[PDB]
Amino acid sequence: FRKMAFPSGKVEGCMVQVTCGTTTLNGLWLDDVVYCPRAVICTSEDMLNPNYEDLLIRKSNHNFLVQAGNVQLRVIGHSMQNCVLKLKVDTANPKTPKYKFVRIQPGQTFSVLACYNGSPSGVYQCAMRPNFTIKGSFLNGSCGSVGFNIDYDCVSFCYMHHMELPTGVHAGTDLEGNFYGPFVDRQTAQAAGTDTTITVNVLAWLYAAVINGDRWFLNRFTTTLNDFNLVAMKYNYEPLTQDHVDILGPLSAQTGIAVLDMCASLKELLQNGMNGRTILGSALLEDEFTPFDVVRQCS
Amino acid sequence: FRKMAFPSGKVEGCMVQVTCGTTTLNGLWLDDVVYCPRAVICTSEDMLNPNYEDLLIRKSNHNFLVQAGNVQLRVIGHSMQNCVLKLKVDTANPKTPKYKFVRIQPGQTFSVLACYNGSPSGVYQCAMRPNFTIKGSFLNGSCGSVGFNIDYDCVSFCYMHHMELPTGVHAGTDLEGNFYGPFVDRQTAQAAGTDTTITVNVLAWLYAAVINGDRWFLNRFTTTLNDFNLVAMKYNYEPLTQDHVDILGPLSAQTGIAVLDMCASLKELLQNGMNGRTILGSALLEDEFTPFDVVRQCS
Repeated sequence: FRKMAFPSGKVEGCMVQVTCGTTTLNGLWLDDVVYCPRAVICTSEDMLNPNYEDLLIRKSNHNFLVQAGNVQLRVIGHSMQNCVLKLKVDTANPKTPKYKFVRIQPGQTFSVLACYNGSPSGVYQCAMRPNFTIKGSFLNGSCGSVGFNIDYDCVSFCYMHHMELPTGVHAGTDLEGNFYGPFVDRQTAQAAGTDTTITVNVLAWLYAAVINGDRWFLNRFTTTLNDFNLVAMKYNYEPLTQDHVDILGPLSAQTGIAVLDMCASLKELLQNGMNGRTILGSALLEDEFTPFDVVRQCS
Repeated sequence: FRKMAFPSGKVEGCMVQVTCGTTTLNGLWLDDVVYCPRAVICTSEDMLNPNYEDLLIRKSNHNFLVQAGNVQLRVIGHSMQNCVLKLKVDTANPKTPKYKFVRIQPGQTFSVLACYNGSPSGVYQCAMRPNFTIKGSFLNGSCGSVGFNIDYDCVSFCYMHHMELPTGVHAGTDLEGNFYGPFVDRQTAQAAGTDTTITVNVLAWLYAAVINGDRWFLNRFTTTLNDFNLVAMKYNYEPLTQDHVDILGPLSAQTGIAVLDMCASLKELLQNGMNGRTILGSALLEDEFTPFDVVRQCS
């Protein structure tokens, strides 16, 4: 039961360094476009109350230094899309993989290739919390690192790191520059909402327990989806959506245990204790394995 | 504070598929040699009691099918070094990185690139247990996957996966073909020695907890090295050497907490337990981060 990241090679060849003035961060080089956080055009003084439209007007193509390692790529156009800058460069990246941009839902997991100054440093797996933050490990110069999933031959880019919040959590955007959650890219007072437990992922973990023969928690009861959702909220668990019920389908089929029967088992675990017993060796429930993460064990 | 794996791109470009008869597994292609576990020449019947010298003399070059994606490599020659087969091929790998073969010690960590049929599937960080096994995620066909660290420009290969033990833990060799631990590449029931907890790594992880604002376990007391070691061995923890104390120095310096002071906190956790409290979100004492791993992620 390890947290497995996707192999990073396809993303490593797309990482570059973007500098404006003295501010350097990471960018993503796909075909002849470099994507990076628009905060790169800010001085430390600008960040307090930036006017990005104004700041960008006073920038030319020749104010941007884009580097692949030590090699400069000339910028031949620039535009702003929401909170990301798009820099058109003179060279199409020969390492561009098949890719697509995806906006994920809270609870989904992805790998993050943590980079400093365009140089890949490490890969880890994380989940998007329901309060749209990530409990992760990339402060200090990691702005612009991206999160991704690999869907056969295709890299789905889903996250671009922008900043750290006061409580140590990280916030960012999708690759269209739209923030996940109610945050803005300025050094102002910002707080995330209260974190909740990702119910669909706890269910995926209970199915994984059953698949491996750990099944003491199954009970003889069932529940309705509405009954379960109203009880879940009293324990700071996320309510289930119809999409969550659908993505648990393969695990329900594999084990023969209906989704709502498993909800009834979890509900009893929430009201009573776990009676000192473990599940998959753990006294705590895990909520950062998705249904798809779990099926990466049967295959 | 997550488990961070090394970027896998330099190793992904070296993975190939190797087939002999009906047996297919993963190989590592560096320069003009493919390294893979010698068990690839065995049938199901051979693995009961393989005489590897005899089996190899009975094979010819064309009995070996090597595939790098869709390109088939021609085998020129073949030789055995301990438990690894070295297949010479007529083409060098142009994506060969700067590399070294190293034998690691228990307690040290590395990244594993899990592959199936020569295709990279996931990357994760693990530790070599004191009993020379690794607790990992290896399904059928994962044989021949490698473990590695990266030192700037250099990939240090330290592990090649060979077999799963009846308890689910994994066993393998270095890249010279010598097993880690008292295991043999034969299909017979094999147990490992008793495992122990890697004390210096637990201490590193407690420093990480402190760095990250998790301090409930600290106390004002101190202990001596020998008095700590007496308690450690009682609880199946590795004893602490003076070398271990030196390696923890940078963490001691950054937190203002002397090593023997932290040892006194660990001793209390060993004796009283954690009593339903968590550290860095975990209910168990984590021992698969080295002091270097913690320093790398906390500076």
